[PDB]
This record gives sequence, structure tokens and C-alpha cells, in this order.
Amino acid sequence: XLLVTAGLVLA
Amino acid sequence: RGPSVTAKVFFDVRIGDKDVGRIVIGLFGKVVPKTVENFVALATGEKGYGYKGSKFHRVIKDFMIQGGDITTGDGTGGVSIYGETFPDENFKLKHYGIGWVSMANAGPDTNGSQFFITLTKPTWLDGKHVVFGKVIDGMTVVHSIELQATDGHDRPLTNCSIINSGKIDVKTPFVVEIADW
Ligand SMILES: [Ca+2]
Ligand SMILES: [Zn+2]
Repeated sequence: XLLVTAGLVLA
Repeated sequence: RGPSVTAKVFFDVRIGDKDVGRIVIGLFGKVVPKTVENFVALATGEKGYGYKGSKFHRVIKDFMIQGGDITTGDGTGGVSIYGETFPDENFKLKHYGIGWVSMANAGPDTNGSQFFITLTKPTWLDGKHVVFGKVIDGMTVVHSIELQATDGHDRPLTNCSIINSGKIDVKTPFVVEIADW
């Protein structure tokens, strides 16, 4: 997808 | 009306060996004081660690550029001035459009050092990421980073580095108008 994460980057 | 920019932070950016210019971010200290304090302190490096030398490790055109991993550096790390993480302060500000500055996280209440600058209006992140600032100068620098060739992890092929960071005092606070505020 379109997320802004720190560790597990997802769809 | 709208909230006031009460402080500013600069990042001087280098892509590979080329100096590409400076990004100035205005900060809404009265809206989110705790979040602004963390970001300013990391920018100046006053606690002994900070943004200087970190990079924008994840860049997606028309979405955002992401930076501020000040420990491991691969995008999995980062720490705040308050500890490993700190809670979401509030969600008063939204990702209103391009150039808003917001905290990356790993779910609720896991703010650290990493942040992002929007290159769209990502409404799906409203209420999930704490917005605390706004790019006031250097949107062309943000665009230069945005256009960098990236791999399949969305990592620039050439490092986009923050070679210096710090604060600029705001002697005269000014309003950033926000529809319906
Ligand atoms: Ca476009
Ligand atoms: Zn262009």
C-alpha cells in the first residue's frame, strides 16, 4: 500500500 | 487563521557528491510541543546524536520521502530524545497537502526519530501519523530527492544525505493558514 513505517515496511 | 510556525530546522542535503541545497522546515511548537522539541533536538544534535549524517532511505515519487533513521541507518532504526519511542502527542494537524512533515512509526505510540515529507495529500494517514511541521523553503531540494533513481525497496541508488542540520530561531512567528481551522 502507501505507508511510512519503521521496521516492517508493508504494501 | 491557522497554527503558528514557532521554530525552524534546516537540513543541507548532498546527493552522492553534489550539494543540492537546503530544506527549511517550519515547526508548530504550540500545537505539538513535545514532538517539535524531539525534532529540534535531533536536528541540532544537542543530546549527542541526531539527524546529521543520516539519509533519506526511502523515496516514493508522488507519495513521500522518508528519513531520520539515526541509529542502524537502513530504515529499521532510530530513537527519540525521550527513549526508544514516545506516544502520539495528538492528531490536530493533518497531511493537508504537499510538503507537510510528519512522524514515521511502527503502529500507535511508536514515534522515534524517523519522519517523512509528503509529496501528495495522503489522507489515509490522517489520525495515524503525527504531523508537526511544514517545508517552508527548499521544495526544489525535496523534488530533487523525489526524482532519484531507486531500487525495488524504494531506496535511492545513490545516497541522499543530510550533511548538516540545525535550527534557525524564529523572531517573528507567522501563521500557516489552514482551511476551516
Ligand atoms: Ca505526479
Ligand atoms: Zn520537476
